[PDB]
Amino acid sequence: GPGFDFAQAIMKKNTVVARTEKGEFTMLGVHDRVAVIPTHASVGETIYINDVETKVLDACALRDLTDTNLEITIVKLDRNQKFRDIRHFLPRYEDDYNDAVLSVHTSKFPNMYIPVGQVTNYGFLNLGGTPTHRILMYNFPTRAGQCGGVVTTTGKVIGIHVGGNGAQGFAAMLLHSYFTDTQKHHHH
Amino acid sequence: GPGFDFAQAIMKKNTVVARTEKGEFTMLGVHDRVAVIPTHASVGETIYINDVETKVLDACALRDLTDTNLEITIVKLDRNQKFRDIRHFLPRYEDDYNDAVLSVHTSKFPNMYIPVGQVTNYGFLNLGGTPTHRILMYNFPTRAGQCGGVVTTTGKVIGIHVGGNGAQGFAAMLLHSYFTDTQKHHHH
Ligand SMILES: *[C@@H](CC(=O)OCC)[C@H](C[C@@H]1CCNC1=O)NC(=O)[C@H](Cc1ccccc1)NC(=O)OCc1ccccc1
Ligand SMILES: *[C@@H](CC(=O)OCC)[C@H](C[C@@H]1CCNC1=O)NC(=O)[C@H](Cc1ccccc1)NC(=O)OCc1ccccc1
Repeated sequence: GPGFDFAQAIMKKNTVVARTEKGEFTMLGVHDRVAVIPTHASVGETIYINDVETKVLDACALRDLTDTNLEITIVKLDRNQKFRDIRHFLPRYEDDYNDAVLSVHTSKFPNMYIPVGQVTNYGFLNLGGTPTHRILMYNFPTRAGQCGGVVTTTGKVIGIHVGGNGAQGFAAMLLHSYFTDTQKHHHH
Repeated sequence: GPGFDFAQAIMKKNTVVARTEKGEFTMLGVHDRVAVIPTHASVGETIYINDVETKVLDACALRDLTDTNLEITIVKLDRNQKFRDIRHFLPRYEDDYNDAVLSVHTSKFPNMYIPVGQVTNYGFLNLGGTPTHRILMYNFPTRAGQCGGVVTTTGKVIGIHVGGNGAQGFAAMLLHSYFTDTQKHHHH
């Protein structure tokens, strides 16, 4: 059955409530002070984390080599506590999955779990008017208030919720290589 | 940890979406064509069950011997399918419980699970102006849309959600003897 225990352990140690000009989002912390949030949350230079105003030291809105929105923004936060490192739970590659759970952590829903069933590598999505790539789809009627929600199976954190049409929900993929230590250049 | 599997098996086989003049409620089916719903759903002589209009053959608004609201209404429904008999999962007596789950099945939330933690035998509640008895309390900020939601621990179905003040949630108890086959008299 659905990996509720795994979902709950991720929610407990690795989510915070984030709030921007656009409202509240579930926020998954990945390692150190690095977390993710859907790009359309429109992150600025400060953000509320569990109602504490917090400096955004870095924010990268991911796009692929076709210059198309992936709907993931990676943020680095000025806070004291480090997130438990969960990069080993991120999938290496695109894939399809069985029996996933969607978990939400907002002020309205501090702890909620939704089995969304089978998750398919969907690809292209016109996301409320923005072309977007690398989308996962599940047949569940997801709602406003669930963006940022964490999509897991047992042992894998696979995406964060970003959209729905009333019948399906859509998550942006998380891939291991989004977060590898690496060597870089000028990005803003 | 929380008995998510048990909660899910109850939701799968024993809940329907019920809709009255007051809106949608999670509805737990108990045995045969007998189900429960919070009294303030204000059940009439027909009700929608999964959007199918359905005759209410009987509705009993439970009150205790002090003539006080228990907030449970037991209904008998004119439908073809029998509910799986779950009376053996109902507690015999009032009690306190650990690590409970609150499960909701409405159109907006067809399948949602919320760990509400410790559940205490609370007693008297002024429920939005109606004196009410035999209430369970959990420290979780429950919301509109969750009434009727099923409160379980592993192996026990213990109540249905009926109220909250923004910080706590309140469920009406379910006791085994509410549903025993019995011999009766004139009740309307
Ligand atoms: C999540 C964000 C939100 O509600 O707004 C501020 C918190 C929301 C979830 C979505 C709404 C209906 N059902 C759902 O599962 N996502 C969106 O509204 C999304 C735009 C957005 C905004 C902020 C952050 C991330 C994304 N737009 C959307 O879902 O449009 C509907 C759609 C989707 C796919 C195909 C066609 C139409
Ligand atoms: C559930 C019913 C509802 O939303 O209305 C139509 C579907 C709702 C849940 C409650 C609302 C805020 N947080 C919650 O967990 N219950 C009530 O609103 C309840 C009256 C009612 C109506 C229909 C069916 C059952 C019960 N009233 C209520 O909760 O009042 C607030 C309160 C509670 C306890 C002490 C003080 C004040």
